[PDB]
Amino acid sequence: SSSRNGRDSAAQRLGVKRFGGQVVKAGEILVRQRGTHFHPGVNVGRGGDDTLFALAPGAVEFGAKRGRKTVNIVPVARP
Amino acid sequence: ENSVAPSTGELALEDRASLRRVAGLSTELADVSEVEYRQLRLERVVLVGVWTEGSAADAEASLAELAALAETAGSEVLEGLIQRRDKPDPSTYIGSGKAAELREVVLATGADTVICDGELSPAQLNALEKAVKVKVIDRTALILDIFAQHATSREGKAQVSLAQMEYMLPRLRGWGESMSRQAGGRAGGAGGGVGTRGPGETKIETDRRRIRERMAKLRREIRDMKKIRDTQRGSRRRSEIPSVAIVGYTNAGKSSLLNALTGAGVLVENALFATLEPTTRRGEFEDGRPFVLTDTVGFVRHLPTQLVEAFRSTLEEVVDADLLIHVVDGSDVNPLAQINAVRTVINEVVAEYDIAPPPELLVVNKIDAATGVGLAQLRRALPDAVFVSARTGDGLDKLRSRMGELVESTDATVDVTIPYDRGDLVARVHTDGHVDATEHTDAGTRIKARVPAPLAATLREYATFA
RNA sequence: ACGAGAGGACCGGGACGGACGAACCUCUGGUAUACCAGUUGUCCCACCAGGGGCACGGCUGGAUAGCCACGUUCGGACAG
RNA sequence: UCUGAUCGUAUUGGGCCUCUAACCUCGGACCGUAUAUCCGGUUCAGGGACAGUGCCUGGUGGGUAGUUUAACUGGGGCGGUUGCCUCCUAAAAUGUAACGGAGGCGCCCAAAGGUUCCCUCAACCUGGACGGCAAUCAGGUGUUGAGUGUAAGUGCACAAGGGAGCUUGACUGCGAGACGGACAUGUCGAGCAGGGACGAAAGUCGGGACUAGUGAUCCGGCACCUCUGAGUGGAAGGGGUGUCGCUCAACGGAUAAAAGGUACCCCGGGGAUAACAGGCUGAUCUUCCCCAAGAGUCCAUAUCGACGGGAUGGUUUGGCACCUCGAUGUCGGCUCGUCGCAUCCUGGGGCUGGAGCAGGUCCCAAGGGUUGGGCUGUUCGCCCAUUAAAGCGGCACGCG
RNA sequence: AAAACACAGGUCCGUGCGAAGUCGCAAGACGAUGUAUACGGACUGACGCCUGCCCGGUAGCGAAAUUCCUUGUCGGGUAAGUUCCGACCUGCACGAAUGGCGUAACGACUUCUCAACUGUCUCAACCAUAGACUCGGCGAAAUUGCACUACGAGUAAAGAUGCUCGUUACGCGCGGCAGGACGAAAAGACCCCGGGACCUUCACUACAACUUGGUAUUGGUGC
RNA sequence: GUCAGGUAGAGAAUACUAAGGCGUACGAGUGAACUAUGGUUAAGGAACUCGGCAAAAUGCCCCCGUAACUUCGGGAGAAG
RNA sequence: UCUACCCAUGGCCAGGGUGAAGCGCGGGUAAGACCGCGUGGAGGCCCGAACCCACUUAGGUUGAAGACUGAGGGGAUGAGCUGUGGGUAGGGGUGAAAGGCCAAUCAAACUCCGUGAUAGCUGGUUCUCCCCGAAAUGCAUUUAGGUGCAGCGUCGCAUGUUUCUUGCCGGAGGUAGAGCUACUGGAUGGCCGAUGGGCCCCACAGGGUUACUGACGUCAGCCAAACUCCGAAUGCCGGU
Ligand SMILES: Nc1nc2c(ncn2[C@@H]2O[C@H](COP(=O)(O)OP(=O)(O)CP(=O)(O)O)[C@@H](O)[C@H]2O)c(=O)[nH]1
Repeated sequence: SSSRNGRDSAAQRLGVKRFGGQVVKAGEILVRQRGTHFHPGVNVGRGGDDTLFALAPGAVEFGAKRGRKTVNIVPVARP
Repeated sequence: ENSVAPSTGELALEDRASLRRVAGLSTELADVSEVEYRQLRLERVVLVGVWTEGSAADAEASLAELAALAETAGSEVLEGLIQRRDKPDPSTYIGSGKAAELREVVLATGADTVICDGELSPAQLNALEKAVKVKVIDRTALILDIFAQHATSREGKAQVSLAQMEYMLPRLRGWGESMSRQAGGRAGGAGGGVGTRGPGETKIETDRRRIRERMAKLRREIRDMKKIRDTQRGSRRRSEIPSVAIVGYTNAGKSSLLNALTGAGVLVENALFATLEPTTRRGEFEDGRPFVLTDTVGFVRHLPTQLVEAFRSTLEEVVDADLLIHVVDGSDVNPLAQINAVRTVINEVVAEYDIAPPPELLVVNKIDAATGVGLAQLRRALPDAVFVSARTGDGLDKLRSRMGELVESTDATVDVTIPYDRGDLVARVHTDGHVDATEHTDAGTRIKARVPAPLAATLREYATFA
């Protein structure tokens, strides 16, 4: 009389790391995710493990294209 | 072991008096005829007919009885092979290599229910369980399962629970743990002791402490219910009204005979052990003598000794009794075996209660559905047994007449010339009494009624002499 | 009463109880370590006789008082 | 000195058999020695190139010894588990426990990796010998369904899915920037060498749709190196680079190397943790209602009451682990009690299912009483003889 | 204090003699100033019984004394009778071709039934003595956080003299009882955890206890 | 380890005594319960109790007389 | 010097009883085994003191006594008990064997030394005040009542506030709620209308006939934690 369960993997700490409006550096990880829940938008690349990272410096923005959520980087005006 | 204790004479022992295959009677024919919800039963069954202390017909009838029990409890039965031996095995129940052969048979059938008729000991139960890896059919457990599923009243449920616990207590180790594990919800295994749905999750509590506690509680309760039934039957016992008990084998009308002789509507089902509580009802003999006709619980060939409390009501009705209408059906395999089983239980009751054997009116029914093979001495081998067949109304008048003739009257015949200035003394004669040949003369009549005892003392008013 | 019997009362009125308790010692009975008696062994009182010490009061048969129960007497109530 | 036999001299290390001289004899005699079963010497006799004890060497080796024999755990044991991945629990960031609910694993793929290009049916009809739940098939729409190396979020007729070519992104070797997550782990922009695809057309695309498919360090290998080289003209004797060796699966891996018993036990602690009792709870247990279905010869409720439902009590078994482990003595019996009422007499109601009676069933109102034996560890019970009755419980299952 | 050990008898094994086996590193010793009718070790534990077609075959026997027996059934024994005694019992059984059954005698062994006996008991009463008690003398002890230390129902680390609200109770003794002070005593023996010890072993690793090579040691021939 | 009076007695048991040696080191009192050690006990007689625990009982000499079973020795002092 | 065993040399065992072979025979008997009467006095023999022991019970149980006393009890010619003198010594001895005994201690005696052994475990750790002031969590752990690191407490740097509160602004969620014909698992009805069993017309063409097992579909209706066509409030991440 025992339980066949009891196993579980480590939480992978996925999700959005830089939310809308956050100024990021090039190569900064924006979304840790499984698959393309968010798709690489403008100045945003998609990593091998589906990690969306900024390709250029700027502010994180979330948009919608063809009904798919995308993460874009809007260039920030130089001061 | 070529010559060691010469029992293993020919490989499998008893060349033809051992397990064989001739297709037998193949038991009932219960197959998939209504394609709906396969979640119905417990697969197919095979006949293995043991001739021990009996003949081929006896073994076939006994195992058909077992298969009918199984089909009432669930399961399916549509095959027959053969197995015989004149030595109930102490270790196993089917035999030395017959156990492995039965394991192969159950594997080939694809079922966990074939045959293990006869009450077993814990040794036999657990040894056979180890041998075949699955329970098949225990007769005592199966009768108890039928009673558990058919129990309605608190009294019946308590009696059946006590019976199941009495059966479980000696054999709680191997078979006990096996059926504790079992959760399929079948005969015995999660069968329960209640009825519909029932307490299968716990069954007979499969635990020494719980079983003993529950047995003590149910024994106290059954004493209470015996007192309650004593109070309930006190009215009849004090009225001294003629009590007629319908005894007999399971099925074979009985309940139908009650519903026919009276206007009752007691449960009448083709399944076995449909009636678990005796039920009494009014009855009027042809001569007008009122009586109480009581349907009882149905007996079987070897009633498990654990159902003593379940059948105590029926046995008490038999003990009181005044006619013992013995109901049997000619549409069975050798109904004389049914007659003999019921007669032996009746004789056991008579010996236990030390009372004169009350009349026994033998009645046969289902004659309309009988084969009619016997002319007058095979189908009616009995000299003075009544034939009724409740379903199609016939012979019931003869049954009633035999009832009235056999039941001795407690009244006394009188010739009282009640005047016409009394009125009440003659109206009550009509009311409590059996008037016949009353004179129409307005002057002193001569009513030849069979008045009861208290009225028989009011004769000196107008008794005259003749 | 039932008013068929079998069987058989309520309510009232008497007698005798069982258990328990209290008191008491007339009876009965127990005990009895300064009572009386018989008696064994031994040693003494010089000796005999008669006694004593010791042996469970040596033992044994009784045994008033006291204390007791197995004994005696009384009680549980009657009324509001 | 070979294509290179062939015999002979000494040496030579084994095996059989031998005699004596090493060595051995607790076999005899003699002597030291008067004393002497010691000891030694001499001699004879017998082992007599025979056996022996050191050094080396395999093997057996609880005879002895030193030790090990994990943890989690609703006490411990037993069982189960231990690392990684996925989901839910998880309370819309992340993270989140339980011996919570489910599964996977720990591989596989040289064409299932890269690139370039292209696609296209889930189900009715007509049918399509055979060939219906299916063929090779043909049409329509099913509108993005459908299905799709291995469980969630994704990917679709914008295809991460399905086919094809290349010839080997099978993209490898040197890799600013940033980052996400203690070490460990994980993401990629981008620059350079060399290539692969696509080329016209662009100049574009860093193992697998993505998260598991693993094991630190130590110690050892194996290939390469412009390193070292214990004085060196110098070499041999270690390092660097990339790679290999652990079901170290108790998966952060105490040893390269380890199972038990203890009631013969001991010590250090613990009420951090079990057995008794207490405490909470009340599943179980115990005592108590209904639209009453049904039984009770006529009739739900005189007696009962199924299927369901609601509680009491704290006398059972439990659950918990809150006092007590620098000690709270157990079952039974005895003795002595004391209390509750959930009544075994005294008062009533109903049934009069007593039409009635003697009796009895049921439900409402503690002062007293509530026996003695046998068999019982007997907590329980059964039995014998009574009784008006032989009550049930609480009091640390009252009371050592 | 026993049913355990031992024992007389038995069987097996070892030992050919400074034997074997033991105490010792060895010498040496016991064994034994014994020599297979003797010593040592092992295991049984007087004494009696325990073979069936061939012990040429299925092959270890199938009888009996064999009581797990729960064997129920029945009785005997009690009024109720445990231990136990009988027949019927129990089927391949089942456990002993030598480890099972008997066995007179014996036993502070375990269990039971009798006769006798009794204060064990119904059911207790009385007497004496030593204490206890009183006086005089001497004069401790464990224990002790305290103190002019009640009861109830509560509350509280869930069982209160110390807290709450009430109830009761004049102060101080003496002789008694033993319900509580979770009374004293022993840093719980149980249980768990950590450590230890000793014991076992086909746990690990060692070591004590024997073979191989060559040292001691080595000459030829018949070979 | 040695000696071992007398009377009973088989006796070195036991009782009482000779010789000899002691009254041994808290006493005096006191009919409390209760405890201990002794004693007695009506009528029962194991009903007690786990259990006849304890107590009670038998007990010696001489005549008789002694069972089942037995290893022929015993049992046996059977028992009575 | 206790105790276990053994060795040497001494001692003790009151009293009473029973009656083990050879002589003569009645014998048995050819003769023998052997019965009986006498004699003899054996025995791990019997009863029972001393003596040794220690079965029962009561007492003792801060005792008279660190094992005893009273009353009974066992052996008491023997494997007896004892005095004296010896021997065996610790992983050893001795053990008719109980882990028994080896100086009131034994599953490895005692003394001293190593030594102030070690103990993640108990316990104790002594004056004051001022300021601040926790933790009982995470990860790992031969780890779980220990410890390492982190989290959380305590001066000097930067800071003027990066912290925090509020407002507003941008943001991703899939929880609460529901909704399910939006998926994955369900629910009373009738429906063109699936096997249609069943009447059959009597086709084996082909077809109504469906009292009943009831396909897809459809109609308002309902649930879910591992359902989601949706989807807050808060919380969180940034900016202001
Ligand atoms: N053809 C026929 N059938 C009958 C006759 N009597 C009874 N039956 C049928 O047999 C079945 C037996 O059931 P029942 O009448 O209850 O018999 P029973 O004895 O009460 C069954 P139990 O004893 O276990 O309660 C019924 O279903 C009934 O229809 C008869 O005379 N003829």
